[PDB]
Amino acid sequence: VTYPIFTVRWLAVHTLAVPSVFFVGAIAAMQFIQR
Amino acid sequence: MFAEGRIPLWVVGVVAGIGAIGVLGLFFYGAYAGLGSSM
Amino acid sequence: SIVFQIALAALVLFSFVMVVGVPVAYASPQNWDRSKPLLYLGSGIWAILVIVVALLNFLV
Amino acid sequence: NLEPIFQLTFLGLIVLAGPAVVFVLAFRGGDL
Amino acid sequence: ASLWEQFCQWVTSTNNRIYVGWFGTLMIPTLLTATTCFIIAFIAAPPVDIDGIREPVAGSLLYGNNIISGAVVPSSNAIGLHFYPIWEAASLDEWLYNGGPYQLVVFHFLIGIFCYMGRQWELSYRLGMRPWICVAYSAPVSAATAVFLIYPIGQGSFSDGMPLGISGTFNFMIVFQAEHNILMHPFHMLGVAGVFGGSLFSAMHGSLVTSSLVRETTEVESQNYGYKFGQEEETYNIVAAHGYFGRLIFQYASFNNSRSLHFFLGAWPVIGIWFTAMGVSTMAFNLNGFNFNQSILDSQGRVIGTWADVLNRANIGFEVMHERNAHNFPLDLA
Amino acid sequence: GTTGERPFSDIVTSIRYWVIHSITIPMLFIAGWLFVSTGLAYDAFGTPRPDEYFTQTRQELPILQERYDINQEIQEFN
Amino acid sequence: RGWFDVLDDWLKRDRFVFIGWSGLLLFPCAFMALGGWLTGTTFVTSWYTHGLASSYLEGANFLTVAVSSPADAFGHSLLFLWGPEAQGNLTRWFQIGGLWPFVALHGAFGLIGFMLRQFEISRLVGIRPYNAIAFSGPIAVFVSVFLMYPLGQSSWFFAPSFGVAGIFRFILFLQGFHNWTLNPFHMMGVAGILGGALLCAIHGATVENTLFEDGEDSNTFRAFEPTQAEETYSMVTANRFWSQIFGIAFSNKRWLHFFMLFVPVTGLWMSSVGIVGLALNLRAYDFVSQELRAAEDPEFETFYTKNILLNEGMRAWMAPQDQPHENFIFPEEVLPRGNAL
Amino acid sequence: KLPEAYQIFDPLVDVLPVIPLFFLALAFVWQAAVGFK
Amino acid sequence: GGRDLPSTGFAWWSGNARLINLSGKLLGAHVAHAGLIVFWAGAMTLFEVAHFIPEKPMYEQGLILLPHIATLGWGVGPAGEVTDIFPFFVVGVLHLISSAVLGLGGIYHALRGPEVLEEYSSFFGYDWKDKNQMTNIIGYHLILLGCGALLLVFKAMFFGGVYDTWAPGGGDVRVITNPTLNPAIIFGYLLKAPFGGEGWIISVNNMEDIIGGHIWIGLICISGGIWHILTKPFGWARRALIWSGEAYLSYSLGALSLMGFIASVFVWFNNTAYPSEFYGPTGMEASQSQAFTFLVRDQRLGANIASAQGPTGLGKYLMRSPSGEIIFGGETMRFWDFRGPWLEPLRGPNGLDLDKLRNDIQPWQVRRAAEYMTHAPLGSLNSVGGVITDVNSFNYVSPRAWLATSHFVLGFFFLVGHLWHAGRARAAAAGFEKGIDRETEPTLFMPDLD
Ligand code: CLA
Ligand code: CLA
Ligand code: CLA
Ligand code: CLA
Ligand SMILES: CC1=C(/C=C/C(C)=C/C=C/C(C)=C/C=C/C=C(C)/C=C/C=C(C)/C=C/C2=C(C)CCCC2(C)C)C(C)(C)CCC1
Ligand SMILES: CC1=C(/C=C/C(C)=C/C=C/C(C)=C/C=C/C=C(C)/C=C/C=C(C)/C=C/C2=C(C)CCCC2(C)C)C(C)(C)CCC1
Ligand SMILES: CC1=C(/C=C/C(C)=C/C=C/C(C)=C/C=C/C=C(C)/C=C/C=C(C)/C=C/C2=C(C)CCCC2(C)C)C(C)(C)CCC1
Ligand SMILES: CC1=C(/C=C/C(C)=C\C=CC(/C)=C/C=C/C=C(C)/C=C\C=C(C)/C=C/C2=C(C)CCCC2(C)C)C(C)(C)CCC1
Ligand SMILES: CCCCCCCCCCCCO[C@@H]1O[C@H](CO)[C@@H](O[C@H]2O[C@H](CO)[C@@H](O)[C@H](O)[C@H]2O)[C@H](O)[C@H]1O
Ligand SMILES: CCCCCCCCCCCCO[C@@H]1O[C@H](CO)[C@@H](O[C@H]2O[C@H](CO)[C@@H](O)[C@H](O)[C@H]2O)[C@H](O)[C@H]1O
Ligand code: OEX
Ligand SMILES: [Ca+2]
Ligand SMILES: [Cl-]
Ligand SMILES: [Cl-]
Ligand SMILES: [Fe+2]
Repeated sequence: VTYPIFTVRWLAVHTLAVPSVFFVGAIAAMQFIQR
Repeated sequence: MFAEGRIPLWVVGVVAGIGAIGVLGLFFYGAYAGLGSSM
Repeated sequence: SIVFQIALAALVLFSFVMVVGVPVAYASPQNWDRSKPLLYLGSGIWAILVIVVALLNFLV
Repeated sequence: NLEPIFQLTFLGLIVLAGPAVVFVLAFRGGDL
Repeated sequence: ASLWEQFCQWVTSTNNRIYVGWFGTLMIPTLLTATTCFIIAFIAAPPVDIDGIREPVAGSLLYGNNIISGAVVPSSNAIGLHFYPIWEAASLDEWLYNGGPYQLVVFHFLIGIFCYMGRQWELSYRLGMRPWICVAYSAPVSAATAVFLIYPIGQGSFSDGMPLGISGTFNFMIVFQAEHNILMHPFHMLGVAGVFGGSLFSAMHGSLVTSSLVRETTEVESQNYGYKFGQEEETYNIVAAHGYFGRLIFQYASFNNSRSLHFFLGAWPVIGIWFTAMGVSTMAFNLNGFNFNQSILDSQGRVIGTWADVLNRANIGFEVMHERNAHNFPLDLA
Repeated sequence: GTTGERPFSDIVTSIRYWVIHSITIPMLFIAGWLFVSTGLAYDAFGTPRPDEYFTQTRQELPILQERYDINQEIQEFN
Repeated sequence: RGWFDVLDDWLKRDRFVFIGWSGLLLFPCAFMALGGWLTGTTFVTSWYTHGLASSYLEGANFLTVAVSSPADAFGHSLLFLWGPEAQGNLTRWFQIGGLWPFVALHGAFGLIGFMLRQFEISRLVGIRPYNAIAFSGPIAVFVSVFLMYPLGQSSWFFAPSFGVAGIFRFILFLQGFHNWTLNPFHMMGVAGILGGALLCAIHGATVENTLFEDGEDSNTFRAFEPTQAEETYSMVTANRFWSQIFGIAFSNKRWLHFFMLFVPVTGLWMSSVGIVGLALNLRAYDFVSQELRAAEDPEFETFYTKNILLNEGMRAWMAPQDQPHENFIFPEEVLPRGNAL
Repeated sequence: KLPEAYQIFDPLVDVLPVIPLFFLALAFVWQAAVGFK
Repeated sequence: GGRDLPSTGFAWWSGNARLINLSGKLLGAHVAHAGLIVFWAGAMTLFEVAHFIPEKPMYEQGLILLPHIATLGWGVGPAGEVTDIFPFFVVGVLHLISSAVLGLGGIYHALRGPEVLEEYSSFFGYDWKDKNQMTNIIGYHLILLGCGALLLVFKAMFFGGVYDTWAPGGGDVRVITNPTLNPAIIFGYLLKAPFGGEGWIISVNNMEDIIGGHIWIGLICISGGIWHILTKPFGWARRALIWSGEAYLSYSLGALSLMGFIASVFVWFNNTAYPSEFYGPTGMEASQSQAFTFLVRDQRLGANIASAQGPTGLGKYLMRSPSGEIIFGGETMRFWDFRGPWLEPLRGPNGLDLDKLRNDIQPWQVRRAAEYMTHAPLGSLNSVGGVITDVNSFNYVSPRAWLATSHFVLGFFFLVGHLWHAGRARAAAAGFEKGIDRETEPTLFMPDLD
């Protein structure tokens, strides 16, 4: 109960998830590029 | 919902799974439209 | 001709309401007193809608 | 046009249907 | 009591050094037949006209092959899918020239390996075991059946079965890639995941068990002598192995249940091999790997190359050279 | 067996996590979207747009050939 | 308490993700390699190095994206962002294939960091370091294939590209130009990998089907306890089964698991030796006796000679597109091909 | 295509055959709601 | 019955095993699953109708159900031209609605209906060990299966006929007036070698044989149904078989694996029950078509195709089979057992006839050969037609390829399932499916091997 919020685990999670969601948004947008 | 103050984990799983399925469906759709579709 | 369109759209709507309601009603043993007659009525009305659609197919 | 719009409408309704059944049963106390 | 009953007790006996069983009553003759014919042919078979164009291919050691290049050559394309036993040849020389040894060896081998799988079930039943080792063995059996029977059936000729040789195997694979793009087939990718991952999990499991061995020997003798056959106690510390692995990656990615771990070890390569066997079996019906040739166009309409196009160039290079005298018409449909 | 950190299930089933993330996650999604859809990615990474693979004067592959002055080579490739 | 001990304490704390001293090397380098691959496959072209589209932005898919090798013009230049080629220009650095050495070198140091992590965690928990020793195999593969092979060749251009179809291209290239399947070191690698898969499957199945009845459920998975002292499956029954089915069987558990380590690791090491050979074009390409006989006897045909013909076809048809910097111009009439095809 | 009177439900018939896949998924939804008992 | 691991002994991922002894719940599962099957039939039919361009061939549009309806003689005319699109729609609609009904019943039995049926009725209640009741269910379903076969016969004979690709004057829907009831032909099909040139039952090549075999199948099934209703398994069957629900499942799995393999082969080779008009050419057909197309072209160019020897010395266009028959040359030599309605008019007693080849080739045969050659069942997974080295502009994968690959895969995995359940049924009947008993571990009482 009443754990820390920010930890090494928090940083490890975000270091991956944050650019992952950014990249996924980029690729989603690419799905609509027309030649 | 069934309990107050928290979301059931199965509801979160269903929502995240549907989001992931939609993302993969968009990618497969894009395989047939726009760039890389051979048309 | 619009009557067929209306009947088929109604049939799809009633199929949706049956698809939702039937599993809930069969899996709520407490509310079986008032959901068994509702099931009977709904099955009858769904069949009626299907029959009406079938007739309007040849009427349109 | 509108074909993908209507298609996604039907698809989303269908998709919600099953989870709607499970959610309603879970919340109302049905057997699961 | 009766003679037949005595024979039944002998065949199903668990005291035989090699279990025979009822599946064994088929396995042993067919496997011995296949082995003897294979050895004889590999050593001394004369050249075989595999492509049915009167262009015999030397497969045996006595006709100039080494172990790497030697093979039992698939039967002639002229035979197609016809049954070609010895008694349908005018002479043994004709049978040899048309690749009859291949059919004999392959048919007996296939019967033998299916009976081997049944025999695995049978012995598990006689010993009071659980019955599913044969299910694991069904993966290599499925793969072998795909390359020796299913692919020739779909392609319409036993000449398009895998040759029984090392270089023949490579030829089979290269032509297969040229015609089906097996590398770009997701079932073959799953097979690669199956074997790469199976080796990975074999290395991890062996290394984690070896790493966590309980001290029972001295630094002189082999640590293997710390285990005694039939000992009840555990020979390694699975809790220490779990501590190490769950700290190597993270806690919840590490098995601490040996049974779940061993099920995973069994299941991963078996499933991968099932998928790759089905990949070959469905490419037998020319449902091929992905084709992204000229998938990327620039705005004007000129094709922009990708690595798939380079791969296609390699495939074409293989395609135009293979069986160089066998094709009369522009499309390689057969 | 917990190494000290809050269990993931507890965090991701909590209201506060979702109040935070129903905003943060979509914002990164549409930030990557805008990265692509504004043309920023093309210019940042040097990736050709579909109409810039070839120019009205270069119909061939702009394969780099010079060992040290690639900036000028790429500029003459356009 | 000295500052070094305090740092050592913090690095080795029991947390969800262990860091350790090795983490200082592993995590930044591994993150660089992974993010470099993801960035390149998402955004970065190979138009100027290979004349190929290799990113999602260009319309390629998961199977066709890659971090492609740099242009052959750079030889074995390490292609630092600040180096004489890119000269600090990030866009140009991307365009010349600078991401390939970025990923390769950061991945090499990440692999070193991961194996140091295996050593460090093994030492901390008090077990033998055989996991790191097993991991030496993948390290040998990565070193040979991604570093030594291109180093023996003309440039990094001929290293495998970090991508699915890029790897497939590398595989077919090695078949056509090196006859890599004929190489005995590759055959030992194949034997090791297929044997490792076989051992994995057979051991898992054998254990699962000789389990002791330790629970009442049909679900046998919860009839095990990690702290139990006794074996969970019958080694004696397994040994009898395999002795009667196959002729031989393991009787020593320790030897069994060491073998499961040994087979795939030795396979990887042997294949790496073969790749080192191919780096210098020291191939097992031909059997000279059969070549000479075929040259003087036009009726001598083996599967080996047929494979040689396939290699010739692949080289001629693939080289102009695969090696665009060479400006190979092979007119249609010089291309080898069989009849009607 | 569909007979003329029915082509307003053309974008509905486009998605009908894929429903049994949703049934298979729904099995897992139901087991997840009950905690995979 | 319980619905969790503690009260059933089965985890969630094997949850359907909890149903083994809950006959009412099991019946609900079966009825609902049948609803799924019928639902797919109806929905796929409506999808295919909606995505059907009726002037383009069926096999060019990824259709697998419409060819089944067309073969039965609905909505098509000569050469397979789609006359009426309504019957396809009707088949789909009827399956969809009936699937609704079946799903309602399956849900009722699975969710609210009686858990078990044995204390409710002796007729529907069953016990897996009750051999007489199991044979009763076999008998009822055998009667139904024979009736369905007779339904096929009645459609072919009295209800407009079936599509006959071998019809004179062109392939057409025709009524079969003279099915072959001769048991020599019907049951000699079962004795033909499953190899090239014989084609055990895949070689059935005329609708008379198909309809007559279905009359025989109907009679066999109905009589066997009565036989099983009125008897109990004999002593030999009792001593040879495992008598349990999982054992019966495993038996059915083996049967299904066999049928899946047979169907894959059947669609790959047979062009009678799978007319090329609707399913496209077989691979054999396409190869033979290419050989024919270039024989025709080069002959028009002036090549004397009887005497033209190819590079190897074999005839370029014509050659002999190993039994002497005159056949197309080239690699298609392997496909000389092929028979097709467009090629048999040029075949003499000795094989391909030079006189017919030189003066009897019709323009429609040339068109058909070109079409079949260009629709060879070769294609990529992403549906790029032609050989794998071709470029992306031809969107085609043969329906034969889809059906054959899918059903070989399903046959294989059902063989796997049969092995799994047969082994498990044996182990459970003998009582060691849960593992080795430490007290009575059988190998501990065995003499050492050496
Ligand atoms: C009619 C055929 C049939 C029937 C009635 C059964 C029935 C049963 N099987 Mg079984 N099985 C079958 C065929 C069948 N099987 C086949 C063909 C195989 C080979 C693969 C197996 C292999 C098998 C195993 C290994 C086991 C069973 C078990 C069982 C029992 C419980 C299973 C359960 O709860 O489902 C649960 C359902 C799931 C967990 C979902 C599985 C999803 C699969 C793996 C993937 C589906 C892919 C599909 C093609 C769709 C693709 C989706 C794509 C879009 C992503 C049950 C009585 C268990 C048992 O022995 O009980 C005592 C068990 O351990 N079966
Ligand atoms: C064809 C697929 C299929 C079918 C017919 C069944 C059927 C059944 N399963 Mg099962 N199962 C399946 C697949 C299937 N399963 C798979 C893939 C898994 C792995 C995840 C499982 C794992 C599993 C477990 C662990 C258990 C079962 C159990 C059961 C039985 C009880 C059902 C219940 O109470 O749950 C209740 C669920 C609900 C009340 C939610 C709503 C369900 C309805 C039917 C949804 C219908 C929606 C539909 C669109 C509406 C149309 C209605 C009408 C208008 C047409 C039942 C007969 C239980 C059992 O064995 O009982 C003893 C059990 O414990 N299954
Ligand atoms: C093979 C499928 C099958 C089987 C074996 C059963 C079996 C059973 N059902 Mg069920 N049912 C089914 C499908 C099935 N049902 C379907 C699809 C629905 C949805 C409509 C229902 C809805 C249902 C309800 C609401 C009830 C049952 C009940 C029962 C039980 C009593 C049967 C009885 O005596 O009533 C009488 C049987 C008859 C009067 C015979 C009528 C035969 C049919 C209706 C006429 C058509 C025959 C047809 C020509 C034959 C071939 C069918 C065709 C499609 C090929 C029994 C164990 C009852 C129960 O459980 O008791 C408490 C109950 O209340 N069923
Ligand atoms: C799905 C339909 C079905 C099912 C499940 C059964 C099931 C059964 N029947 Mg049967 N039967 C059926 C249809 C069916 N029958 C029909 C339609 C008829 C009318 C012809 C019969 C007539 C019949 C008789 C006369 C008898 C049975 C009997 C039996 C019982 C044991 C027989 C046995 O072991 O099988 C397996 C068969 C064997 C073990 C014998 C070996 C056969 C050969 C050697 C196997 C080779 C097959 C080969 C590889 C496949 C090639 C295909 C083709 C070329 C031959 C069993 C429960 C017996 C019984 O106990 O009656 C109450 C019995 O005496 N049935
Ligand atoms: C380059 C570079 C760099 C680096 C960078 C980095 C490091 C980054 C990054 C990055 C990253 C890190 C990114 C990411 C990403 C991602 C993605 C793109 C994802 C994905 C995914 C997916 C698609 C998945 C899917 C799925 C599946 C398939 C399975 C199940 C379900 C799911 C959904 C999960 C720097 C600047 C330093 C320098 C220069 C160079
Ligand atoms: C038991 C169980 C289960 C299962 C379930 C199932 C299996 C089911 C089903 C069901 C079904 C199987 C159903 C159905 C349905 C149907 C419907 C609902 C219908 C309809 C109709 C309509 C509406 C139509 C219309 C139309 C027409 C008329 C024509 C035109 C077109 C259209 C389409 C519009 C699960 C697994 C989940 C789990 C839990 C338990
Ligand atoms: C319709 C049709 C037809 C007809 C057909 C038929 C008439 C048939 C049949 C068939 C049959 C009539 C069959 C059968 C079968 C049998 C089986 C499949 C068996 C078996 C066996 C078993 C399974 C056994 C087992 C065992 C053993 C081995 C010993 C011990 C005991 C036991 C039981 C374990 C034709 C082609 C003409 C034409 C086309 C169409
Ligand atoms: C005919 C028709 C109809 C019908 C319909 C139906 C028949 C129904 C249904 C329905 C359904 C049937 C639905 C469903 C669904 C579902 C879903 C949406 C699911 C899922 C999901 C997910 C995402 C999951 C996930 C997961 C997993 C698997 C793993 C672990 C756990 C979890 C949960 C996370 C209608 C009415 C429209 C109208 C008319 C026409
Ligand atoms: C574990 C160690 C990891 C090593 C890598 C870590 C990242 C290292 C990045 C170093 C980047 C070097 O980047 C380099 O910076 C210098 C100094 O500003 C730039 O130099 C620039 O500014 C300086 C003065 O301000 C001018 O003299 C010069 O002409 C101009 O180019 C270079 O153009 C750029 O290439
Ligand atoms: C984007 C954020 C991350 C998204 C994460 C998506 C995956 C999350 C999990 C997916 C759902 C798994 O579903 C999980 O199943 C477990 C099985 O242990 C069950 O676990 C729970 O079961 C029941 C809930 O009814 C509780 O009484 C029980 O105490 C609890 O263990 C729940 O059903 C759910 O917690
Ligand atoms: O034989 Mn051995 O590979 Ca099967 O593709 Mn046609 O056939 Mn031949 O040509 Mn390419
Ligand atoms: Ca539509
Ligand atoms: Cl070749
Ligand atoms: Cl040819
Ligand atoms: Fe082990």
